[PDB]
Amino acid sequence: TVPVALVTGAAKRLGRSIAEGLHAEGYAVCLHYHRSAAEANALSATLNARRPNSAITVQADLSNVATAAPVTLFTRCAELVAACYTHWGRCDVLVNNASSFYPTPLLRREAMETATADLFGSNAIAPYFLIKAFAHRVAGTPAKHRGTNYSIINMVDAMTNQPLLGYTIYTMAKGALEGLTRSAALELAPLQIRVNGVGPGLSVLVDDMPPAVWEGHRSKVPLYQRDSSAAEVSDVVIFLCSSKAKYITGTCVKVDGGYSLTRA
Amino acid sequence: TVPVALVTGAAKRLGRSIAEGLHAEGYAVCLHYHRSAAEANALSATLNARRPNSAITVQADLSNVATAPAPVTLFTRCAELVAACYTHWGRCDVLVNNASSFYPTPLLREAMETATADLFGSNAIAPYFLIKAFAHRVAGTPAKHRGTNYSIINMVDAMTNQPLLGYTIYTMAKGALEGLTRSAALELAPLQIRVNGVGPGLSVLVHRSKVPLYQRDSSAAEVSDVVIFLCSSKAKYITGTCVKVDGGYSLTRA
Amino acid sequence: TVPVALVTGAAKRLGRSIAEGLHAEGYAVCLHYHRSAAEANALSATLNARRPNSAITVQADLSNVATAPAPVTLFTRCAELVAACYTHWGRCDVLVNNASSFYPTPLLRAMETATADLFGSNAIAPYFLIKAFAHRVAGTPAKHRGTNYSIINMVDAMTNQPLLGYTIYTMAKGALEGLTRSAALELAPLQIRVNGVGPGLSVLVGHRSKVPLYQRDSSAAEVSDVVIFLCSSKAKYITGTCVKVDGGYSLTRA
Amino acid sequence: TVPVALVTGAAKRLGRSIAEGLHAEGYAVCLHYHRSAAEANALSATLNARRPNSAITVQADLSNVATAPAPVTLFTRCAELVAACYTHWGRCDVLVNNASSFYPTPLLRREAMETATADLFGSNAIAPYFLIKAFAHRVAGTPAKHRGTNYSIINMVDAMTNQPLLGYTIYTMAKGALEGLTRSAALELAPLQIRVNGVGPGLSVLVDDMPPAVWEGHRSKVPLYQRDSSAAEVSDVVIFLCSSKAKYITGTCVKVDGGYSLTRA
Ligand SMILES: NC(=O)C1=CN([C@@H]2O[C@H](COP(=O)(O)OP(=O)(O)OC[C@H]3O[C@@H](n4cnc5c(N)ncnc54)[C@H](OP(=O)(O)O)[C@@H]3O)[C@@H](O)[C@H]2O)C=CC1
Ligand SMILES: NC(=O)C1=CN([C@@H]2O[C@H](COP(=O)(O)OP(=O)(O)OC[C@H]3O[C@@H](n4cnc5c(N)ncnc54)[C@H](OP(=O)(O)O)[C@@H]3O)[C@@H](O)[C@H]2O)C=CC1
Ligand SMILES: NC(=O)C1=CN([C@@H]2O[C@H](COP(=O)(O)OP(=O)(O)OC[C@H]3O[C@@H](n4cnc5c(N)ncnc54)[C@H](OP(=O)(O)O)[C@@H]3O)[C@@H](O)[C@H]2O)C=CC1
Ligand SMILES: NC(=O)C1=CN([C@@H]2O[C@H](COP(=O)(O)OP(=O)(O)OC[C@H]3O[C@@H](n4cnc5c(N)ncnc54)[C@H](OP(=O)(O)O)[C@@H]3O)[C@@H](O)[C@H]2O)C=CC1
Ligand SMILES: O=C1C[C@H](c2cccc(O)c2)Oc2ccc(O)cc21
Ligand SMILES: O=C1C[C@H](c2cccc(O)c2)Oc2ccc(O)cc21
Repeated sequence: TVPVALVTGAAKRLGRSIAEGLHAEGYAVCLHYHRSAAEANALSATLNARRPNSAITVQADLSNVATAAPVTLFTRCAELVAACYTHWGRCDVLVNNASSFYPTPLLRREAMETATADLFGSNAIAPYFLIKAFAHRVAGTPAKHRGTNYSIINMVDAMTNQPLLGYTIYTMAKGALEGLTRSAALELAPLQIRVNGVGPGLSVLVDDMPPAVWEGHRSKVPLYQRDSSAAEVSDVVIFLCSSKAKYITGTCVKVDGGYSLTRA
Repeated sequence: TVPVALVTGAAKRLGRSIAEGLHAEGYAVCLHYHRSAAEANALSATLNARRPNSAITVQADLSNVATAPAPVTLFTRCAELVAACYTHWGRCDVLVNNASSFYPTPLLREAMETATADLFGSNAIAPYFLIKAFAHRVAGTPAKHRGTNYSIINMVDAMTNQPLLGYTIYTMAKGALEGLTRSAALELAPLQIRVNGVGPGLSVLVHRSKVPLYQRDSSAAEVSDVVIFLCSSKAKYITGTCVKVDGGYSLTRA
Repeated sequence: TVPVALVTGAAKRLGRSIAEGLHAEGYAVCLHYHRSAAEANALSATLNARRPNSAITVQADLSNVATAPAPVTLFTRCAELVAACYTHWGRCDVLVNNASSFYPTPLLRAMETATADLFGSNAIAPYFLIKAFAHRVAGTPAKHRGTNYSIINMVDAMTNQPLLGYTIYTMAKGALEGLTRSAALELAPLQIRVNGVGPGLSVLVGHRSKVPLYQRDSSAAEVSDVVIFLCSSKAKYITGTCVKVDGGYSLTRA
Repeated sequence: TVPVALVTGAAKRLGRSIAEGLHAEGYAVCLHYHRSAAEANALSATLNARRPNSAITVQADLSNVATAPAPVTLFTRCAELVAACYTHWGRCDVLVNNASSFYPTPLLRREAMETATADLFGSNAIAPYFLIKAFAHRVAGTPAKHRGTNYSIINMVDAMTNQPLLGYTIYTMAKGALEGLTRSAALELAPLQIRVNGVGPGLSVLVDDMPPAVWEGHRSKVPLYQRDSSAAEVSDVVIFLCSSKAKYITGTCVKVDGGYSLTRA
């Protein structure tokens, strides 16, 4: 009876805020996490206190590596979607929010091979496997039992067309996610599964450098001269998931305060 | 108090849907029309019946020509539209450049100078002047009296990168409008005036089967709700961007 | 047999360099100018001293206004520019829309002049010129047509990251981008290719140090070689595309 | 001073045409191949007979998998391709990322699924990344006074992936990463004067393994000429972007598609 959202990397920051925004609209939310077990369970607790049985947590490394028979990434992704159907009997919304982000400079061991798998798995390959698994489930549901508003959001990046110096794999991974948005929107249109991108510029900018540098980097955003709040992104995601957005598919909405209109 | 929306080409179809959407959020709406006085006045009557003094109508040709009363330029008519809002309600918070002529200007086989003025005016030049007048008024308001949510929406087209055969001047003017959205967003950022695009693909046709999502054109609400969302405070960090509302039509190839 | 190129704003800088490059490939070149009569003529003389009957000059204001004889409209002026190629050499194979005014049209604190000047030269004159060029080609019987028709529109690599205060200009280049796409689709049956070239910083008169490649603006040749390549028979499958020549400048962000 | 070009998937079609067009301009060419040994060796023989010792061949699976010797990583096989150029001719001026696998990965109906991902993503995106890395390291490790004057990297992307081909998601995704690679490497390698550009074909030398009406149906949709392109119609563009006349063009994509991307259903 109640719609279901699967949110990857739901524990903190934009993931938490998306999970909360959907929750506030009456979704039950499956809270995916990798490292951040404590933050995910705290968030689950808060949502379940607000509305009983409105949240669960599931752990998964979305790197394109086999784990713990070794278990593939595809399996782990299928298992994420399956947790939604096991617990609540449905999965209506998928938000591919989880994402690794760190330098892979082109100009100078097993940190190389783990980087590619981590940055590609989380940003691109796992989203592919998630969308596929989400779609198989919809396909397998008799039409009379289908949800009436299936929506998938990929968090891409407003700024990867002006690439961040030294972040090539990340930039390529987000490039791939963009492709996913356009290819899945096309192929899944027959099943009325909408697929769209949301692309933050500077959002909840990590405070881990001198204040002058942090204030320097925010002040470049033309609108407000700051990085966004998490809700300023997440509200956009909740709007794209809503029935008022039911004719939107295959598009990317930039949420960047005009940062992409800038030049050096 | 009550925020105000100026919606051009408000009388019918998407413009009417946008004016209705905005009015449902609590906006007073100034309903611009050109030829559709009957339809624009009936819409005003409906909205004023729902909420007293919540709509007005104003007439202007948005073509890039002079009109008689010294002849009146496009720029002056555009300033007078924005002014009409200020005169009547003391504010103009939202501007929706919706009015648009759309007809063939083929490259292959006099009043081709009519097309230029008409297609280029409504779609690109009048929006530029409207944005300019809009911004002047905000800049002219002492900061402590300014609203908190200035929003300009340009109605562009999802399909203009895959041009409609024979619609060159229309296609060009949409390309001009997209440039207006980016340049205005950047220059108006310091006054907190957001500027975004909404591109319909196929909407309320008066080829439907080619749209990946649903194999139909959209309702007017399917577009105008997106407009309303972009104007709301939840969309306050969005500027300079363009939202396609095309059911995936731009993903297709012949 | 000798093909003909018409180059707008051919007197100096990129226009000159494109005209030279075309000429170097053996084109007869029609050198359009507005105010630079001395430089156009001096260029013509050099190219005529190299090969007789290989260069002419034609004056035209490309602003979207009427001029002195009924008055002469921009359409007539554009058609006559193309007629000059046919009158003198019996053909027009290549059109380069290079002429371009460029100056501030600020949104925040003569408006008619900016509008006519920046839109005409950048967008409407290219439209009329493309239309005249194409009409000629269509009116030539098939057996007598050239085998390599090329239109190049000079656009701007940086207009997605707009220059602050230059709205009408940025809109006009966006209109020209749309002209590239719409004309390439419509003119493909007559095998008229239409492409853009987007210079970034070129032959400046301190943004230069920000260009990732070489930390300088380009030379004129650095751009015009691209234009020559796109007109060559090696580029015969390219149409409706835009080539940035900007040393990676459009890759940057504040 | 004979400049050198590495061309991945050089044995046939567009790769071979690119390897020829570079050879014709005076390049020594290292012709990479995977399963097409015989075609590659044939083309090498042809170009060596025009100009002795101006072609070699190297074999590598560019799939993102470890191979038969410790196992050998994709990263290593990629470094080894750029190495072959230095070992044999002392330089590598031009890299063309052309190798590409292309087949469907439908979202709608499983050692097939693993192998597709590693192959499609390896060939179209991750191999180019490592090739670029290796090519740049060499340039960085060459003392400035000995560096060539015209380094150029071309990635063969696709004019049409913004209008995706139904059922080819991993391919489309890989091409999207490859576009990212162009933009990112152009910016980062700009200080070494290493230009990085994309060339995006539309319908080029279209394989005829459907009924004639299907082939002719496809081709007829191309606005310019109502045909697919020759290999040369793409490779000439590659050659131009590598030439010294293109020395200010970096981080850009050139579509070679006869207007196909302008169309709508
Ligand atoms: N903040 C910003 O300005 C920008 C954000 N974005 C994008 O928006 C989205 C949300 O942004 P933000 O909240 O800042 O993202 P974060 O960087 O905070 O990452 C969110 C989560 O992704 C999860 N994650 C990372 N790697 C893996 C992995 N290998 N497997 C599983 N989970 C993983 C982490 O989970 P856990 O903590 O449980 O380990 C982390 O909490 C991301 O996709 C990001 O790329 C894009 C541009 C700018
Ligand atoms: N519907 C669709 O499928 C699509 C729509 N769009 C865009 O969406 C917007 C709204 O679409 P739609 O509702 O179909 O538009 P319409 O074609 O119905 O036009 C809306 C109004 O614009 C006004 N108008 C036209 N020319 C002039 C002029 N010279 N001066 C002043 N007003 C003028 C007319 O007002 P009046 O009746 O008062 O004279 C008209 O009712 C437009 O900007 C359009 O470009 C884009 C792509 C597809
Ligand atoms: N150089 C650069 O950095 C950049 C250039 N570009 C584009 O590249 C092209 C060439 O650049 P560049 O050589 O610098 O151009 P210029 O600014 O030097 O101008 C070129 C010529 O345009 C002609 N022109 C201007 N206005 C009119 C008018 N109303 N009617 C007729 N002709 C007119 C002038 O002719 P006359 O002198 O005879 O009066 C002028 O010499 C242009 O389209 C430009 O917008 C784009 C981005 C950057
Ligand atoms: N032709 C067209 O219409 C289009 C082409 N393109 C792009 O242009 C480029 C060239 O096109 P085209 O000539 O048709 O290419 P092909 O599809 O013929 O493939 C090119 C070569 O790539 C090699 N290859 C494939 N998978 C691998 C792998 N895992 N490892 C190593 N090598 C591999 C093959 O080498 P071998 O034979 O040695 O095994 C093959 O000969 C490609 O990158 C393609 O994606 C893009 C859009 C349309
Ligand atoms: O009525 C339409 C549909 C029309 C349309 C019709 C058919 C195909 C297509 O891409 C677009 O687009 C319009 C553009 C501007 C406008 O003011 C009205 C319309
Ligand atoms: O001379 C220039 C440089 C100039 C310029 C200067 C500085 C930044 C930038 O993006 C562009 O751009 C032009 C645009 C049109 C034109 O006719 C000439 C120029």
